[PDB]
Amino acid sequence: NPFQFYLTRVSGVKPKYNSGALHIKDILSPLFGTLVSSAQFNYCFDVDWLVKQYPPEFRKKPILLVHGDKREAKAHLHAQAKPYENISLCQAKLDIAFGTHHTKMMLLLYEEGLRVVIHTSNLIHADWHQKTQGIWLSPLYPRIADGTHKSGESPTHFKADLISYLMAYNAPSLKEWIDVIHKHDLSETNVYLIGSTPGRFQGSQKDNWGHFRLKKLLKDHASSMPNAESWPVVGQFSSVGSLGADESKWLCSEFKESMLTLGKESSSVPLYLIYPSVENVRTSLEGYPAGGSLPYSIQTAEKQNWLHSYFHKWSAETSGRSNAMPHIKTYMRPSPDFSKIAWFLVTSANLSKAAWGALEKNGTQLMIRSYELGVLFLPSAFGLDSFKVKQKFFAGPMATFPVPYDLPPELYGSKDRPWIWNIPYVKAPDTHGNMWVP
Ligand SMILES: Nc1ccc(C(=O)O)c(C(=O)O)c1
Repeated sequence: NPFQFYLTRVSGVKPKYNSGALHIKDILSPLFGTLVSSAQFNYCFDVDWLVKQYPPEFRKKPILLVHGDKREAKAHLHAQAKPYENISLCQAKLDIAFGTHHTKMMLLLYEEGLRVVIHTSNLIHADWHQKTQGIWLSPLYPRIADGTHKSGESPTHFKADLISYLMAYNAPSLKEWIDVIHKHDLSETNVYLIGSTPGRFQGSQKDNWGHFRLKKLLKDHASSMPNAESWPVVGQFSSVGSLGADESKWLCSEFKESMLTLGKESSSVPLYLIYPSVENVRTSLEGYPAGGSLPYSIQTAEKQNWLHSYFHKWSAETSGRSNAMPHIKTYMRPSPDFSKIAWFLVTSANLSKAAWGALEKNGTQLMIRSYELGVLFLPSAFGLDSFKVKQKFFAGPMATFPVPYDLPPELYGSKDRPWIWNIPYVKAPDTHGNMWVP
């Protein structure tokens, strides 16, 4: 496979469903490279646990934690890291209210080169235990010889784009990592970076981030096909923001409009949203506690009941993960019979304006509250017109893309409800014998 898209290991499924999966200990193993330094971008950290995931011989190498915590949360994280003299911290500025540092990324500097890992898991035991999470593994990027002048750039512009994402933090510890990236050859990269950073973007900068970044890449690097209006959009996520009083406010007016872009020229496109039902969570490996990582509040949900008619159950027989609740986020463009896809995105971004951006100032400014990061797989970047959908995620041409859940998505039944994490469920017990009482 050329895609280097992986799922995390899930405890309790049969070995055939973990054979091609990766645990964090696999990613950090010496087999992946001889570690010199690393940066861990994330939201939530268990520092004691995190250091134990590095190989013993690498546990004193410098580690930078990139986070968004403030005030007492920030103090708690520093207290976690204080016992480890090799750990430094970078507080990402969040100068727009209600923003989050969501991005999940590892920068791994080795004696042999550099690796970038863009993934969906928090750095805590539970996120790697029994959840469906996604990982993109970069190639081992070699160092450019001292005195040699080459760009090290890929046809997808990944090197400049990753540097641009890091520059937006305006942080000295990340300028060090920018200088590291400058010194390496990233030309083999076949994915496009799609990032979000906090700000208000107008003019040229509008296309740099969020859903306008996606739109720009689809305009420039995908082509429209006949009957494109019949190719659905699929979005799949672990959290939902306030989207407005009806679908015209944001979901179908700018979000869907960006996602249905194909090619340069100028809607009844079906929109499928995949988000665990209450029954999905109850019967999951974790049981109701899985819902602690699906943070859709009743205050948000009761303002947008129109949204739930778009919702489809989580189902992942293809990867043996129907009972491993999703914390991965993915977006893609399948054909009308779901046998091909025009593109696939794995990202930190949930279904929210904070993550993707919302237009302001009479449509001239894109406002983003949060840091997000994902990678886009486009057929053109692999010399293809479309991707065939892989029939079984872990089965055996290699030009078929490993979609990790079942197609077509299945609409909620009349008795199903979206998982809402801060109301009780006491009708039926979960797989551990328990109810849910927030
Ligand atoms: N405050 C958060 C809300 C939602 C999520 C999610 O991704 O589901 C996260 C996260 O895991 O980073 C953090």
